Amino acid sequence: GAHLSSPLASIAATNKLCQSFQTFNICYADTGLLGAHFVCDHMSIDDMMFVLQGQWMRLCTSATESEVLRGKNLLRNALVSHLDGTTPVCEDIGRSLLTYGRRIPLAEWESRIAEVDARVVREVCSKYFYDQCPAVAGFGPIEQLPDYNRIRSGMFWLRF
Amino acid sequence: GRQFGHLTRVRHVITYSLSPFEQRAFPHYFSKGIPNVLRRTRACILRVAPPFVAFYLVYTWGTQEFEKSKRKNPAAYENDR
Repeated sequence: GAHLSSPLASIAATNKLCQSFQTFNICYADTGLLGAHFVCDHMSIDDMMFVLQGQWMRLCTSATESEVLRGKNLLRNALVSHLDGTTPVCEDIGRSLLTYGRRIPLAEWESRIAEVDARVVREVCSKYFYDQCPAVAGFGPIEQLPDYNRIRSGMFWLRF
Repeated sequence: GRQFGHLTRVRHVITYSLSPFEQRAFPHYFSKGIPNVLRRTRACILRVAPPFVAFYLVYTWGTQEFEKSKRKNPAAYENDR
């Protein structure tokens, strides 16, 4: 419903600005991909966006350690969660080997979790978000979707 | 009505563009542009100038026509009588 903690899941259920969306991460060998994928009404497109830039941008500055925790716990859960079952256990190794080698730094991941900090996330996101050049993919009936030049100016806040 | 939403209906068009940073403010603006200036300038100058001629002609035509008509009183009637 509308009482969820995620501002998006709060608004996107509230005014149903989208049908649904989810965010992805894909990190290649040398590369990584951060962004979301959403579906919204042909008249509802803009408003999804002007929201979505809100969240990333506000993180880079005004974020807070409280909400860090609720994020922190989840990822611990999701981490521990996926680890059940023969195949997934089996499956980590292969990529991990091809990725980090043997490393299955299981308990370390936890230690790794303890590393993250408020400044960290801000300082990290400051790099990879604030004033950057985003990529835009689209599939019709797009037309509402604003021109790039908006999105671009829309990446960096003016402080508002 | 709502300006961007409902205007037309269009399908199976595709569009490609880049960040403005990715590219240059003057991709051969001088060299490549100058011909484009020239080629189209004639399509107009065909249909542009011809009247401008006419005035300037008449302008001077009347000017002279005006001058001697006025300028010289003892022109046709000279001052013998």
